[PDB]
Amino acid sequence: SNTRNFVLRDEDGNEHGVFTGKQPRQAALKAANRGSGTKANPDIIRLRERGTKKVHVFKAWKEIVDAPKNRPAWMPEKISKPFVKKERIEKLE
Repeated sequence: SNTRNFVLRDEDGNEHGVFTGKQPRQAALKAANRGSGTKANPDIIRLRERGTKKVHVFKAWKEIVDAPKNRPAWMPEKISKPFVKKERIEKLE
């Protein structure tokens, strides 16, 4: 199985995210849809975690963006959905 945990705080601060995502990019667009971006109170920042290799730089809101190299065979971010503005990401392999 493959699951990566990440930590961040929304409400216009960073981005709310404190849990594990099976896919870093594919779950990136899916995650904001529900909890990675409140939209009424979300933000853009490097969602990282120290100690281990965990760093995702993106922005998570609720609006129609473009699938930022999420490679999600289920659904990309090219659609009316949670906005996800990409930025360099680095995580534990």
